[PDB]
Amino acid sequence: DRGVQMLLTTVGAFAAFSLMTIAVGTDYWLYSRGVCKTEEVMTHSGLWRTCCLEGNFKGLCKQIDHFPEDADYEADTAEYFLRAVRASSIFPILSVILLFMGGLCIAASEFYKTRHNIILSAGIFFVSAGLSNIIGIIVYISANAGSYSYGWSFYFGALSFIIAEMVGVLAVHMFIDRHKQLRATARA
Amino acid sequence: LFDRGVQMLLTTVGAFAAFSLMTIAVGTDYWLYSRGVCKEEVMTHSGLWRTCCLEGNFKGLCKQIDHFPEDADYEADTAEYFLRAVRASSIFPILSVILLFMGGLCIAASEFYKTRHNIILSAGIFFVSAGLSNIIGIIVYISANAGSYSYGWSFYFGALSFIIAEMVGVLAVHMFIDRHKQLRATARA
Amino acid sequence: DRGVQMLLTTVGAFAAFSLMTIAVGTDYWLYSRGVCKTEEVMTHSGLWRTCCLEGNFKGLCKQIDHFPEDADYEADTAEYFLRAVRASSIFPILSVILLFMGGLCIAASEFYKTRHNIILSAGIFFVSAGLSNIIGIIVYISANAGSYSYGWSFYFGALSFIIAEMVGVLAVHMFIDRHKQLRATARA
Amino acid sequence: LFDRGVQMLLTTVGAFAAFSLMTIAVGTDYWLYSRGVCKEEVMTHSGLWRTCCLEGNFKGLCKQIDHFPEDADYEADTAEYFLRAVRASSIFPILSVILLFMGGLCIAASEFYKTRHNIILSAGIFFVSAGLSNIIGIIVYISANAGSYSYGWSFYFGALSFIIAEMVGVLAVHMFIDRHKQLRATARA
Amino acid sequence: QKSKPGVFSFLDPLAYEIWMCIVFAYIGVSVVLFLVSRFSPYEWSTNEFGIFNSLWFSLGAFMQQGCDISPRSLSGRIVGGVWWFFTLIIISSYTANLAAFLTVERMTSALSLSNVAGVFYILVGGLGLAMLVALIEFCYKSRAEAKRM
Amino acid sequence: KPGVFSFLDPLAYEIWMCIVFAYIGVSVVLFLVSRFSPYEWSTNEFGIFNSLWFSLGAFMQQGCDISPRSLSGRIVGGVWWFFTLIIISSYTANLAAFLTVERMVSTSALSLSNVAGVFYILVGGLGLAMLVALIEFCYKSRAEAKRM
Amino acid sequence: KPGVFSFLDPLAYEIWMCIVFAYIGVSVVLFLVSRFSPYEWSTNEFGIFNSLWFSLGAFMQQGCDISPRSLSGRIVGGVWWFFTLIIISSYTANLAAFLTVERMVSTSALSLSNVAGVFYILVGGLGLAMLVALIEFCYKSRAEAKRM
Amino acid sequence: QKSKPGVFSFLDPLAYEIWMCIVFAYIGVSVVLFLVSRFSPYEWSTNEFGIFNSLWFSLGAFMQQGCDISPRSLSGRIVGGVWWFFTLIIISSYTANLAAFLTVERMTSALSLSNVAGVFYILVGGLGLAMLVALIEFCYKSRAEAKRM
Repeated sequence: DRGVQMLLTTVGAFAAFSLMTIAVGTDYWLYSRGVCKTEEVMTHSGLWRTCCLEGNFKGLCKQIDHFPEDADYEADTAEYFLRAVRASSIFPILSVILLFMGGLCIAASEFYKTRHNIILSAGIFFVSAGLSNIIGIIVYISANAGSYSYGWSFYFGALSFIIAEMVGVLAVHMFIDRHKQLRATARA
Repeated sequence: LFDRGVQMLLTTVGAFAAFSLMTIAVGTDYWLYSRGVCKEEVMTHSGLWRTCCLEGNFKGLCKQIDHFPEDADYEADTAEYFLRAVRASSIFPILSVILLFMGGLCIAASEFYKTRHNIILSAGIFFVSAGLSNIIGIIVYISANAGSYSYGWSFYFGALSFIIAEMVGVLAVHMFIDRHKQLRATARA
Repeated sequence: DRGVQMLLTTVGAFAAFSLMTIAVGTDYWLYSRGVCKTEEVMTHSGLWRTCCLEGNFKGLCKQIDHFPEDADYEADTAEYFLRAVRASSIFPILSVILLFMGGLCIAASEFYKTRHNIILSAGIFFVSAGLSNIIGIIVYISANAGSYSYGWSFYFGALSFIIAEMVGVLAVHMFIDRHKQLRATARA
Repeated sequence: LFDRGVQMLLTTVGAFAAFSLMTIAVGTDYWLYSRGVCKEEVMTHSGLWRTCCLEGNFKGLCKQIDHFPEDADYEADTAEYFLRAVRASSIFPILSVILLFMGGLCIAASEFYKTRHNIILSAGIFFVSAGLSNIIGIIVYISANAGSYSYGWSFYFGALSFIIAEMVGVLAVHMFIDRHKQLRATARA
Repeated sequence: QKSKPGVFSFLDPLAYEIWMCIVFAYIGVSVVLFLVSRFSPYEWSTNEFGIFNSLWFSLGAFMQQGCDISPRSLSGRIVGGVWWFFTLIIISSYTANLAAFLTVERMTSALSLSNVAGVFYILVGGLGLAMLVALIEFCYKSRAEAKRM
Repeated sequence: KPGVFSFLDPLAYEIWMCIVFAYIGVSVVLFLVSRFSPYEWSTNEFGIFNSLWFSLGAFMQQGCDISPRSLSGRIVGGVWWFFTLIIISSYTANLAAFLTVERMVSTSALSLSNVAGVFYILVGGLGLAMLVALIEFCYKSRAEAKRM
Repeated sequence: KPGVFSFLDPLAYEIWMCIVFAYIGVSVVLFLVSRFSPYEWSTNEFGIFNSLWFSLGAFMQQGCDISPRSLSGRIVGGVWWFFTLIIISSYTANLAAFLTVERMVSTSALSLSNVAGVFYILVGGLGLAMLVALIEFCYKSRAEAKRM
Repeated sequence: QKSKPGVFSFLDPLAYEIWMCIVFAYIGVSVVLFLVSRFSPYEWSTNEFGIFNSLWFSLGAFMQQGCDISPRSLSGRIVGGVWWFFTLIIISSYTANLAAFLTVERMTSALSLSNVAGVFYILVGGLGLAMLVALIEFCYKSRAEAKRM
């Protein structure tokens, strides 16, 4: 049913957008040890700040410094470029923006039924959001590399990518069905 | 492979042979020929529950297998404990025996009320699931063993049961195909 | 043309048979330092006898002992079986016999034109002769394993296998050609 | 890719550019940027025939490359001597230049007596062979060198010449295909 | 002392992050291939690259098991080529790291059944899941046919 | 003095036996999930003979003429592909470890004695195939005479 | 800190450059010997675009939709297959040597930092493919809209 | 001291006897496959396994490059299966021995062009040979065609 497809597409788009927005903003990206006030204590860290867990300074969040200029070392330019990419979180934010644009396209598609290219634009935006999510995950893990566990905030982004890809698949199906019906009418 | 009466007899005798082989395998203490104590390390032949001494000073003395030994077992992860429990219970070989028995029951009940074609399909499905469970049981048993040795005839009796069950299971589904082919043939004409 | 096919098949069968028979009986299978009748000097070794080269006892051949029972050792029975296979040279001789049988079948096929199974039998014999040549080569090299170079006798058998395989291809091609001609007659 | 007049101009300019780039690559001493003695050790830029000084005490002093050095060369097997002989002569770059020139001349002569379609095909094989010769020359040069460094613009001038020569070789056969397509199309009418 | 290898120890050569990213890349490649293969109405379907078929193609490409179908468009071929390069690199890295692990011991005999009992378990589980899915399909088709009649 | 069948050294005997059993099980399951349903009658060329061929081709990582198209058949194929990939990579890695460790123990190339077993198996398979083809031809020829 | 493109480490940069040139030359020669002869007109779908696809698939050792049928095209394919087999085996063996020698130097698993570059290349290729598909769609739509 | 590797040093991991027997095994398998595929008149062809196609299939099987055709009879499939097992074992052995060579030095850096220059030479020689064969075929057809007219 095309109505069921519409409902599933919009519900999944909103769910993926909400999950990924929570993932970007929240702080349960990674459980790791370290001082939360700049002693070794378990902490939970996100994309911007890390806060103490089960410690004397529990609850005190501290901004994450992505440029370790204590030794004033640069090494190669690739490391600096990766540091700049990770610090801005440009790819998770771009995934959020593209998911929002896909949702906007889906919402605006009902206003103009004749223009089928809006559904295609929504599908392209969703798939690009998934690709940006993949790039962001890769960049985040690579930056972390240079005992630990991943929290629900990180797994929220992982599940958000899957939902966005599934919604993009459904959106392209709607674009395919709309053009097939248009061709079917012309033959009749 | 041809006709229907000869296929039925071959499938029935194959199912019974597989059932007998697995019944012997699950109930015979000849699964592994390894050095061990059956009460100093000595040549013993082991099985699923008891191991008896071989060419020893007290031959033919069987003792239960220490599946959960005491005296500083050192413990292990939950996966190892689960594997040990599965091996001790022998759940997969026993489930294989059960599935062979119910497949044979379905085959026997197929003659009565021959209009029910789903009974033979059920027998084939049960035989295939029994073969899969036999694979799981053999894997679990060998993995627990590796936690100079040679395997006895009962272990190879169990090995033949899996082959026969899948062979018999193949034949049963062929009957289901041929029976439905006949239905399509008589429906068109 | 069928006549050219027959001529090529006969010429190749005779060439392969003669080359392989020369290989079996000659002594230039392998160049290796060794001893004649009992100093390590360069020798050329065949399949039954090893003869010294450019030494004090030059020109003298000595029979090869394929059972080194000096220390009275057997180890595994697989080694004994391999040595027995090497000592008897069962596979090179079998290749010779199969090549001879294929040649005889080819010669007798001209007597009975209707009986096309003789051509197929000749092709099967040639293919089996090539396979036996391969087994013999493998066994010979493996037995040698348990500085050296290979002589023209060994490479005579190697090229005999290639020709016999080529002749076997032509023999089968002739068999199908005759059967296709028979089917054409039935259609007409 | 479209029409014939634009195709002719594109093929001609590509062939001429490839020929110019390969001539520059052969005749310029900027192939490898490695430290070496161009007369102590100093930074030098080398080519196919002569290695020359850079930023040294006597800048611009250009000296011939020692392809078969004296003073206990230690010799080698036949393969290494053969490779050194090829590297010294640089025949494969020269063969590439010759084949590029032959292909360009064939392309130029294709306009004269346009009924001769095989001229464009001849140019196609000439350009493809010139690209293959460029590949062989590059491989031989690198293997001879390897037996910190960086490659100069003339080495990458020659690399572009091979790459261009293959599309120009690709275009020529497309023209040969289209010319035979035209013959078939008018033959039907 | 050397520990008894885990049931799922065949995943040891690669980190869990690599496996997770492999799954994500597989899903993304399948979706992109499906979209670039079938979105355009001017290509309608000339190819057979549905979402299920795209997933099958990507799975076959990763396991180096050939393909029943091959992309024919420029974009689909770009997708296939980058996925093939990725698969080559990843499989080679897995093999190389497994060889390194089996060569050097940190704190050589034949691989035992305990080293691959995991992959055997996933195989048997997949067989059972496939059988269950086929049985569900048969049961659904049987009930619907009687409903129609 | 390597054994004739020393190319099976990297994996244990139980692994090879379980490989044969798993191949048989996968082939049987593929046959069932391909042909058991009369509602699909068929649209796939996956018989018991063809299922074994597909499974063998997948284990050897060689080109397959056909692939399963249904969901269950594709699940079987996917799990078999994962199993095959892991097993082949494990064999190659363990062989590399064996050779590297032997190389560092206080000539270099592998000799024919290390693969003589695989050569013997190949030639035996060729002979068996020839025998099967000859038997099939003879049986058909006898049938042709009977019909005529 | 492994480099982003550290997966190319087992082979020298000259080897990669020569691999690119060899691929180009093999594809061009394939298109040559497949389509140059009007007497074969075609009976084979080996154009310039398809020859590049076949060469790429052969190098990646992945399933090929088509294979050359002529003697010269098959010679090209066979020599490319031999080259690809040797190159891929060399890559795997050198990577294994790198990892083993690093292991035996006085965590263990490969990290995402070791293979970040191949992931970046894959996502960039997906983006490029999408961009190309969108360009083609826009061109076709604008051409058809003006035509109608 | 470590000497410069030979041009054809990529054949080092396997002994020359192994390569010789590989060539003979390839020829024998091709011939046997052709024979079992086309000898029987009762199979007439249904399959495309001529001698040229059988050689192509065997070569593609050895190089792990798939196949455009597959044997369908029991005997042809037996031949294909044993050839596949042989190919898998041989390629794995080559890779393993090359890794062992590169790991342990007897009397690690990136592989240089000199290590694989021989395979490049063979590739270019094969390209030239194929080009020559194609040109010879075209020239022969050009002269033969004018003879008819």
